[PDB]
Amino acid sequence: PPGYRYAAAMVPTGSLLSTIEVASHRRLFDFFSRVRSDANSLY
Amino acid sequence: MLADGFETDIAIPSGISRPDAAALQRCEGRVVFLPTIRRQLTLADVAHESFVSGGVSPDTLGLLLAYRRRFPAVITRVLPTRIVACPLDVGLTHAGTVNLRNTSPVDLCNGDPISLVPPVFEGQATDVRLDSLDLTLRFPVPLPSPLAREIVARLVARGIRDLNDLNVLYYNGSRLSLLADVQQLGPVNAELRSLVLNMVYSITEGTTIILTLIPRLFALSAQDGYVNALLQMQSVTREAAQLIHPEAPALMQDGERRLPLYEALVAWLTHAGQLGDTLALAPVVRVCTFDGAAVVRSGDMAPVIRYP
Amino acid sequence: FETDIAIPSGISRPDAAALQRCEGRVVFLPTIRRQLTLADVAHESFVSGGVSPDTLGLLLAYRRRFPAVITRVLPTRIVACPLDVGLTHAGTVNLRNTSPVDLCNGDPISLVPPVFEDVRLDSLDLTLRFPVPLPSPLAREIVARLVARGIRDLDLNVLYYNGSRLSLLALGPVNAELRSLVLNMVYSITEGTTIILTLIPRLFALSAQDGYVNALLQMQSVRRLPLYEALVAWLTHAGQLGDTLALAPVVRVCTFDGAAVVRSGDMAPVIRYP
Amino acid sequence: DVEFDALLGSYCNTLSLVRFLELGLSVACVCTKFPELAYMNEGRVQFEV
Repeated sequence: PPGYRYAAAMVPTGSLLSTIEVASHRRLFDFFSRVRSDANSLY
Repeated sequence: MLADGFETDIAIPSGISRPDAAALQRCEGRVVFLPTIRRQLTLADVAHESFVSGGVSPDTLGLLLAYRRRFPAVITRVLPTRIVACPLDVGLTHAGTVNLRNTSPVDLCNGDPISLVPPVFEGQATDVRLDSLDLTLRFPVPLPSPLAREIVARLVARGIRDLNDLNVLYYNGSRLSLLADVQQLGPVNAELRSLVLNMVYSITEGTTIILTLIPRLFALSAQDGYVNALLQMQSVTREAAQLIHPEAPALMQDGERRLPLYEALVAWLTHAGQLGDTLALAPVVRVCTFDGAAVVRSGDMAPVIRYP
Repeated sequence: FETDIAIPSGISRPDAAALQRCEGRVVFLPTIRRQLTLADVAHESFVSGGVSPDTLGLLLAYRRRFPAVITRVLPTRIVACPLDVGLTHAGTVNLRNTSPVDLCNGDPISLVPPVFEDVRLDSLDLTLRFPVPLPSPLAREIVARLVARGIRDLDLNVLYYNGSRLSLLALGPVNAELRSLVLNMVYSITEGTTIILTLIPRLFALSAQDGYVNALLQMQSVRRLPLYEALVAWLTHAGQLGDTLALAPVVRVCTFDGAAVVRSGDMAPVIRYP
Repeated sequence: DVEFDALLGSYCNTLSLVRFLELGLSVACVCTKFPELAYMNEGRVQFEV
């Protein structure tokens, strides 16, 4: 479970189209982080 | 045998972690049992979970008995996506040279035949486990040939004791023992029948003449020391000779035209001498080094050229 | 793939003609190697021990050594190819009989030490014993004859093959040369047929054509006597002889553009199992 | 006397050449190709909400 790279966000590839509750289904993803607002390990 | 070699491709699945992928790259030369000679199989076919019967994981003794129905192969190289082996029974490569790697507690010598044995030793049953796939890969242990006639003979003789010590060995002076464990009654009786068939079949009428030579040997071990250190301190025929005075039968039915000593020896070769192939498997492989040494060390590779 | 057995310096004139007469003959070496000395090749090379080895110890070394068939003989080096690695590339290598027995097409050929009756090089102080390439179905006969000869000591010498007659007797040394075989063949059988006789003590007592068959048909369906410690003294001993008296054939003759039956002194082309 | 046999012709197929993009299924793909993929282990994609 690697911590991914936050600067890939900083210029994104392609944007999503629909916001959902995301932590309802988790195991589609691997490194999942519920960030209550702007927090410690984002930096 | 084919001209361009014949290499099966045991497939590696998709999801494998880095603690597991570097655990298979240490499997460079091992012994891997294919059940058929399909060019494409899976690790779920190779591993011990395919080895089990209906739900009874067998002992070491049955693990002998289900090698002779499989085809032992040796890995030559490991890709990230598939494992390549070469079956011993079909054809080696272009070269006829496939590198092994000794798992043995005992080093080898040149020219000696290899019959493989399950991991019977203590502190030694080291199974390469895949965690992200939930498999155990039991790698058997290549040994020199006169060891494999001992260890198979130790285990079959042990199981007869349960049907009513022994587990100490010596080879090149290094003391080694074997694992004591309860043996299931099933496969041991498949050994006892495979004995007593090949044991009774070596008894021809001509053996009533050889059994009257026992008083000659027990007097021959008095004079020539070759026959003293032949019998043993722990043999049967010495205490057999001290109580029995045998004597030959009178005549034979039509015994003029036939040789009774000759028929007892032809039947002895193909039945009782052949016995080391019935219990264990066949010594397919010996070690034929090109430049290296008289001795191949533990944890080292060895070039290999085939053998009867 | 052709190795080299170099001849060391100082060869006399009859001896360059003596090695000119073993053109196509089977020789054992320790390890396949591109350069090798003749002193590691000769009969001296395994007289290790304090007695020169008899016919038993000859057999043991022949499974620990790798047989080679000599090609051309240059006066400086003996060029040879071994019968285990050099014959997948090059197809077929000639072979000369030293046998008293002729070869047919399609026979498999084992080797026997010279028990029947030997080039000596006195410039180099060694003998060169050579194996006898007889066909493998005779090998389980002839060795079984000669073992059966010594058992009489403590009719037999009749052999026919290919419409001919063989006389094994052709007496002094050969019976003494084959003492160690006779003293193991007897021991394995007498150890066998008393342990078998101890495990099931009735095997000589049942009525043969009436009740013993029921004792056979059941076997076919799917102080202290140190007995169970004495299986290992039998099984390892008997499991050792099953390789030595097997006499596995390296060699099968496939005749092509030649005579059907190759006689003594002639050459027969030879392939291994592919 | 006059007799004969005859071969009155022979008939073949054609293999239907199928582009994948001519199908109606080709929306459910994002097809960009790799000139190499065996030179790659686990690859990753990030989405953010």
